[PDB]
Formats: sequence, structure tokens, C-alpha cells
Amino acid sequence: KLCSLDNGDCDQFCHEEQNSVVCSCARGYTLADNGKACIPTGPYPCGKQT
Amino acid sequence: IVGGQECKDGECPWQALLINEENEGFCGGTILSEFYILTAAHCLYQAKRFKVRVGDRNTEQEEGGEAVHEVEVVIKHNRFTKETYDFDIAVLRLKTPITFRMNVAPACLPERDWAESTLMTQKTGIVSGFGRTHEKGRQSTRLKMLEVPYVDRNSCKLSSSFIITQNMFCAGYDTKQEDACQGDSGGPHVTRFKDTYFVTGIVSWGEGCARKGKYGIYTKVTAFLKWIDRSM
Ligand SMILES: O=C([C@H](O)CS(=O)(=O)c1ccc2cc(Cl)ccc2c1)N1CCC(N2CCCNC2=O)CC1
Ligand SMILES: [Ca+2]
Ligand SMILES: [Ca+2]
Ligand SMILES: [Ca+2]
Repeated sequence: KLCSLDNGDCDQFCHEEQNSVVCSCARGYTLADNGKACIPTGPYPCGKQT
Repeated sequence: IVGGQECKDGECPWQALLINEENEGFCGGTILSEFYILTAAHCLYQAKRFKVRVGDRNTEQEEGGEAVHEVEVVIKHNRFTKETYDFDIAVLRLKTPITFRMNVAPACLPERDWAESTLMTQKTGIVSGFGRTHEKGRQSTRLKMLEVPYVDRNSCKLSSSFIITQNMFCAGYDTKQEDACQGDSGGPHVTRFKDTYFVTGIVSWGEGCARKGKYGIYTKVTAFLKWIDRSM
């Protein structure tokens, strides 16, 4: 149920492991300190307009 | 693309155009990385030999930002057949890498179970291409895009006497005259999630274009994420 509302507050991917939200990101992104946001790791990250 | 609108600068940067031996665009593709383009398996049977153009916005004019890449290898799905159009997916490895720049950037690959549950359940996606602007119409010299609603599975299956499989999905309109069309084949269907675009479909087939009670059929990318990863 954890990812069913507001995507678990994740910017990108949301999963549930041992009854807690785990966020993750696409290749070329890294998880921010807060464990929710996805920060590009370089120029021209995937899925962004130029 | 039937209806919709022209892509603005920066807007559709993952669009690729497959060009045949006569230099005519005949299918689209989606940039996945510096070396790999996603397209439809059926596109491979439209031209013996072809190349891939990126950064193209206007097919009749030189821009100074567009580039043509030759294909090193074609990776076609083993289970595609012309009889079913099932497994309509291929990956192209380019001979020389793409330099990402204005109007040239990759779409994100989604993550399977998350995308099935959260991305495919969005109201709409966006399809883009240089294909015909109506059934029997001329191709577009300008890159176009169109917002298309996801169609529920039962309405989808009932729309055709052809078998629409679990590896396909429908998007578009019942009667509104907007759809993808011939020449958009192989191109991107993307879905936005929180300001990031994920490639969710490959333009595959329709019964004509924009017909009443007919939808666009797309290869379901989530059904092939491991296959794509292995191919790349
Ligand atoms: O009419 C067509 C063409 O698809 C019509 S088209 O080239 O204008 C075209 C192409 C791609 C499109 C993609 C979207 Cl999302 C929407 C509209 C599209 C329109 N046919 C007869 C049906 C055949 N077919 C499939 C099912 C399995 N066996 C077949 O023969 C495919 C071919
Ligand atoms: Ca051009
Ligand atoms: Ca998952
Ligand atoms: Ca229709």
C-alpha cells in the first residue's frame, strides 16, 4: 500500500521492502540525501527536454 | 501524426528518423543512449538498408544540428511475425556514438513493475513522428507530437478482429480525428511522470489512421525491459 498514494513521495521509482518505502532512480540519476529526489549525475540526463 | 502540433525546440529530443536508400524517412525510433536506438521490428522490412537521423526537425532543410548515423547491428526480437505483429521491437546499435546536444537526448527506460502500476495508469502519453498527417495523407516535413489517452484493455481488445496481445496496448481516441499514422511506426510513445519522460511504447500498427472505433496499437515497452537491457 505504501507506493499507492503519492508514489511514496519518490521522484521516480517506488518500491516497498520490509514494510518501508524505498525510492530509486533511472540510470544517470542519483538519489538525494533525503532518499526521495532524483538528481542528474551528468549533462543530458534521460527523459529531460533540452 | 494526424492532428496534434509541431514539436517546439527542445521538446522531443529522443526522436530518431530512419531513412532508406533513397534518403526518405520511413519510420521513427527512440534514442536510448549514445549507441542505441529503439524501434519496431516491422520497420526492418520496409527498407533493405537504412541509416538513422537525429536532431532533425525539418526534413526538407539542412539545420546544422542534425546528424546521420550508420547502423552497426540490428537486434530484432526472435518472436516477431508479420502475421501477428506481436513482439514488434528491435534495437539498433550505431557505428558512431551520438553527441547529446540541443534536440538530441535519450528517453528514460522505465522500471517494470513500478511502471505497470504507476506509469501505464496515467491518463495520457505523447506520440511523435514525421509520418502521414492523415490516412492517405502526405508525410509531415516537420516533427509533430500528439497527446493520446491510454485506452482501457476491454475497449482495446474489442476494437479489432486482429488479436491485440499482452505485449501491446491501445492509445488514442474513439472518434476524434487524432492518431499516429504510417511513417510514425517505430517511434516514441512517452509518458511523463513528475517532469521526466519515460519511453512506454513503440508505434506499431493501426487499422488505417484515426478511424472511428479504432485506436493506435503500441508495443508495450515494460514487457521488454529485460530484453532491451540484454540487447544493450
Ligand atoms: O493498416 C495497417 C497499417 O498499420 C496502417 S498504417 O501504416 O497507416 C499505420 C501504422 C502504424 C500505426 C501506429 C499507430 Cl500507434 C496508429 C496508427 C498506425 C497506422 N495494417 C493492416 C493491419 C496489419 N496487421 C496488424 C495486426 C496483425 N496482422 C496484420 O496484418 C498491420 C498493417
Ligand atoms: Ca533537416
Ligand atoms: Ca520493481
Ligand atoms: Ca479512432
